Amino acid sequence: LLELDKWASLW
Amino acid sequence: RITLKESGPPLVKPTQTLTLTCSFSGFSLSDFGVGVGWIRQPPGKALEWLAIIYSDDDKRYSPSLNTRLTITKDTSKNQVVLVMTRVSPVDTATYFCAHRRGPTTLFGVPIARGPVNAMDVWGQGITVTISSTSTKGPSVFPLAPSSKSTSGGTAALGCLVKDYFPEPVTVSWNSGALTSGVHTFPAVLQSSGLYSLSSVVTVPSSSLGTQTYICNVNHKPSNTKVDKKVEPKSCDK
Amino acid sequence: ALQLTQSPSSLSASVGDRITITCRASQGVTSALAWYRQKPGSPPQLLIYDASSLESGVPSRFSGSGSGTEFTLTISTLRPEDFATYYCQQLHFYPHTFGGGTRVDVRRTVAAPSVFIFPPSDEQLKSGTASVVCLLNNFYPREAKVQWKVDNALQSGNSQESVTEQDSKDSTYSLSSTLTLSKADYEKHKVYACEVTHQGLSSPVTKSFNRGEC
Repeated sequence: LLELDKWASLW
Repeated sequence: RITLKESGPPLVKPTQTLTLTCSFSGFSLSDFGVGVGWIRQPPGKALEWLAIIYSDDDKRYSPSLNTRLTITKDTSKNQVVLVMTRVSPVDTATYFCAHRRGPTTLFGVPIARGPVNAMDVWGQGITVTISSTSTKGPSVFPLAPSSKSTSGGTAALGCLVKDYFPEPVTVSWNSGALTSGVHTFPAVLQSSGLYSLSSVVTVPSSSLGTQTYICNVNHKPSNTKVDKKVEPKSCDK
Repeated sequence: ALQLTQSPSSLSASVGDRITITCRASQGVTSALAWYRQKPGSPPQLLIYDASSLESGVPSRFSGSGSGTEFTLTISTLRPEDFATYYCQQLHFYPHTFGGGTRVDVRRTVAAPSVFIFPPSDEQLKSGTASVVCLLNNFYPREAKVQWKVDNALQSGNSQESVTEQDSKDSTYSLSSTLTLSKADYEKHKVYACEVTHQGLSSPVTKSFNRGEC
């Protein structure tokens, strides 16, 4: 499992 | 407008701690979501991501180097520091720091991710070598011209600058009078921890009888200077 | 870590040409992909960010495309300052990772290398070691393979090679390969040869000397 970048959840 | 500069020691011994500092201008670590990351480039290889720290003190490290890396910041000094413990020669590389934009904000509100997907400004880079080798001048050996180094009317000859530390070393032929046809190769690092390079020059075979060829070698780090005349093997008339 | 595969690894082109480099990700990274150009002895320079956005100040000849797992970088018209190495980077997952890079050099007609071999110097032999040098002069493309054979025995782990930068005049490369043995070992053998393979060579070329035949 890879961790998402700090902004991966931003539109 | 954005400028970044890496500072630190050019040479460190295995097992020691390497402390690199990124000093910048053009932005503030107080800028919302801004990031400063570190990327290394080992000799002749691709870029390698090391770590990143953000305006909010959030930070991440390459998972395989996470136990040896620590990244910090001082927002009032426009500096970010990367500390790497227990270094080894495998860590020899050119280290760069780089800026990462925060997201587009409208009157404070974060409205777009886009701009953050890249490291838009990189520093000049600092080359750090990790080695326990002691300073040593090179021995210069001749690469003598012969039937085996001759193609038609063109003969090749040269000098082998062997076993020296640290980089760099400069080479010229006939005090710089000869540059046409010269080829000085990038040095190679030997298993012993010492460097070696060769410098060759192709010349008309009909000159191997009268024309003189001398390679001038300079290794400032050891205050060593050598002039080596290169002549054909005795198996020639 | 997320894997990025750049292709081709190496490419030869001419000024005014149109080239396209691709980067494939082991899995989706949405549009979080950037492209950089790196000149020798210089730091990377941002070209494209967020997969297709053109970085302010970057020439219009550069463009990028893709989203998910396939990405491409295109240079409409190759310029002299564009012969360099390009890298892709994904910033969707930690750790951020880079592709292996794609080097772009000035292309020209194939040119087989002139192979020269140099036995060790009496000077070095006296110091206790023996270095044998094989030289491949002015060839193209850059890909080349050199193997050391000592009395038919393949040598591995005891030779290193170095390659020059593309020549600013004839656009060729030169390669030097050094095989180092101890004086004792060197004197226990007769035939020393370096075998060379290159696109410009119809068949592998062998250059050698027999120190046991005088």
